[PDB]
Amino acid sequence: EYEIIDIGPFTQNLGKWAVDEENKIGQYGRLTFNKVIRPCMKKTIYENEGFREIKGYEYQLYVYASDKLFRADISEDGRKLLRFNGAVPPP
Repeated sequence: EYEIIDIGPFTQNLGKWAVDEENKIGQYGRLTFNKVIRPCMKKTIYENEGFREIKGYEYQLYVYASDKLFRADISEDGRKLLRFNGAVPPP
């Protein structure tokens, strides 16, 4: 269940991390961070086993980088950039 959050400093810093992670690959070239826009979605990732309930969180962000928009799926327990693809601006 992806719930919607507000685009504060934490959301802006999550998009900065994703842009810097895609920059590590060099696939999209040198991307410069601009802004994470709305909507930003958050979902709780529960553990599959063990004595801890919450494993981490997954974020779906719309980020501008190099004056272009990209969709970024991020997991933070541990930090993973699962998806980064050009995106059309949402309604």
